[PDB]
Amino acid sequence: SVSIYPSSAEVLKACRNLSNSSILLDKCPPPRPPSSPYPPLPKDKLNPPTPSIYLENKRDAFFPPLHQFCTNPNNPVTVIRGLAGALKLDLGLFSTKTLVEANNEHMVEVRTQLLQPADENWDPTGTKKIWHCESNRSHTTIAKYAQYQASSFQESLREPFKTIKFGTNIDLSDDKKWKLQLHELTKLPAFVRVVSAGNLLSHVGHTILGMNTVQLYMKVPGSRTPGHQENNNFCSVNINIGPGDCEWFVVPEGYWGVLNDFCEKNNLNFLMGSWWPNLEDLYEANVPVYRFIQRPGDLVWINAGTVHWVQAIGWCNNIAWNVGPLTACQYKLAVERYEWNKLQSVKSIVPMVHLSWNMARNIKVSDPKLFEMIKYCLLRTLKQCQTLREALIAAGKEIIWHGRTKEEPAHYCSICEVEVFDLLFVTNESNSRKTYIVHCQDCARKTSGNLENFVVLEQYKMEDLMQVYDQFTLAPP
Ligand SMILES: O=C(O)c1ccc(O)c2ncccc12
Ligand SMILES: [Mn+2]
Ligand SMILES: [Zn+2]
Repeated sequence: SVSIYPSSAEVLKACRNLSNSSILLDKCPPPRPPSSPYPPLPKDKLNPPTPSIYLENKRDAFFPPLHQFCTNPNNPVTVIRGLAGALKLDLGLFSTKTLVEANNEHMVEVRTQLLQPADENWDPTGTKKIWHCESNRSHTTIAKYAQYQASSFQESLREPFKTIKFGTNIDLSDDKKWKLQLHELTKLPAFVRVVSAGNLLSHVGHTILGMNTVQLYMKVPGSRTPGHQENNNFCSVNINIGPGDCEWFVVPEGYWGVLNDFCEKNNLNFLMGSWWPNLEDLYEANVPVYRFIQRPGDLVWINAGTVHWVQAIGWCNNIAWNVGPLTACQYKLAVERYEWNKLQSVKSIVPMVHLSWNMARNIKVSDPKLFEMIKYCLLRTLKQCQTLREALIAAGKEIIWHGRTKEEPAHYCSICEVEVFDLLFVTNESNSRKTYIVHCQDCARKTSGNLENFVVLEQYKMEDLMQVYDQFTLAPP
């Protein structure tokens, strides 16, 4: 166990001395979208079968190799067949009828869409296949969406596209409204649980809605979730409640640069836009597509960075959340997309700096590659904080001890939405109002070169950070 990182004292001494030798190369290669993977795949390998686990007994679910099979980078997606039945999960707790009985006034975000044929997406005139996926936002209650979902089923029983409505992003975070639902999910094995010691998102220290909390989706046939990677490339878990089936389309992480280019050529934003890929385009470009059906009770594991899009075939509900395996692969993909998001001016829903410092306090990391990635992160941010701190003092500006409360979330810049760690810039008016509306350093200087209109709040004792950094060391196996 040879340590390759400077001590916190050494970092601090190097930040004071403004001649000397360097600690590290501050410059760093900026992120970019990858080129199409090498080696390329021939046409006969562009429709690969889906990695599948066939569960029969509760015991099968707790088999340790299941974990490694799902996180294997070579498996972009895994369908765990018969999960609900092997664990005797009561999916009825998530039926529309049960949900209405429990919280009939609960909010539902509604996406109004066009009912498209099979795997295709046509412009609204039925004239040509396009990538843009019309999906307009409104809001309703569980009671009113339940009513639509049920009558929709009745019209079909009886006997230029039809408009449909998709009930999405239903917040199941409140354990006093959903106690029975959330308790049922504690029956799952650790590696897919919402909360776990082995789940990086359980170390964020606060709620990230829909990632470390459960979301529900209420669907009618044709309800589409457009193409996306998960927030900061975290893995995802999804269970179909039924009674109908869902159809999944999946592209390996390695190809997201190719899909980003398809989005740009089609005048769409990869990260933030609404797009449904044309499968003939993907085929022509040698992009492999995993396509499969998720039945009621089947669990779908979306591996880190997997590009995917989904549509209901029948009437069904789904539940979903994110997990973060404690692996070098997952941490690396999360930090890369954290960096890419900054370049793109897209908010990182997972505050990777805040989270890395929490990981360093709480987790004994025994894998060298993961450990080095985390400590490198601590080093870069520790150095950034002490460098900023020095420049402020040397400029006469004062640093107000602000501290932070139990579970205080990470703060972001109200202008560019970057994470702002440790040193917060707020205007004097937002200071007194205790709206504490945070800016990053760059956005503050844009409105006040000398920071006259700004106070600087400090969240952590530098000595606290220096100690967490020095006590984060490679754990024994
Ligand atoms: O509609 C779904 O079942 C779904 C499946 C997989 C996902 O990653 C989602 N992300 C956001 C909203 C819905 C979904
Ligand atoms: Mn998703
Ligand atoms: Zn900013």
